[PDB]
Amino acid sequence: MIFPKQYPIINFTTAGATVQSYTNFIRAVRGRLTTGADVRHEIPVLPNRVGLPINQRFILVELSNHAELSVTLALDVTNAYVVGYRAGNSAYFFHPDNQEDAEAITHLFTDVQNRYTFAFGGNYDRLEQLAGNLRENIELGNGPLEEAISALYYYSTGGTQLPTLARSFIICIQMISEAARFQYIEGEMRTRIRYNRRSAPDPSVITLENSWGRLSTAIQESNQGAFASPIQLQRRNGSKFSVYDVSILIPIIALMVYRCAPPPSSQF
Repeated sequence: MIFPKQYPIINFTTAGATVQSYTNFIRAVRGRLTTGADVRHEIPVLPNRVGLPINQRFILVELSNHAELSVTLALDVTNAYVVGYRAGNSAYFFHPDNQEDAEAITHLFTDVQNRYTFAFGGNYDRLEQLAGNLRENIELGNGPLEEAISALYYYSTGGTQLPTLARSFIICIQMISEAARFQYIEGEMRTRIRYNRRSAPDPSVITLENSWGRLSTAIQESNQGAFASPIQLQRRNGSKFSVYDVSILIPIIALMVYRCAPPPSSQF
């Protein structure tokens, strides 16, 4: 009947969004996923999945449109990714990847009449085959979120269509999970919101997204800054360059996934 703790809700509206709303929303989202300090070569690490108790596990994110229809996205605090959403009176969850998440997800919107888990998961790789379009060709900006939100909401009432429902999670994930993971991808999105542009991510956005767990291991294993071996990254035009060091990435990456552990901390 009622229940084992409420999760933080952070709000954003695309209604009169500016570079300010957007920034203020992503720093509130960065702030609720990291409990301040497991800070490793200046970059924060997000909570380990192992003794993290269900009531500390998610964050809820309300997204509302000009024309007052809203969606509630659930983010997993341990890797900042979208696990599912609620619109109306029904809730949709992506297909979990394991038994422990299958059951953290039963805690999530337990007060909704109707609850469905997709046969499919939320990784970009399955979701691009559903949308019919690679991330490289799907446009980002404020207009794409206004639209993403109406589409995740009419999926409830049956206004449906999978190509379009998977199109809109690709956009909600990058405009939120990914702008929060990287200071770089939040600047790409506010450049689109300042100037009223909608555009697809270029190749520096896409490799950064694909590399967020490789950079996280690389940085946790660094011999106090130096990467055990170089990571190849990409420029907006497609070129490949390597990073040998954490330095150059402190302005670029905001949050890291936990891959391994300290012994003292030296950070006080």
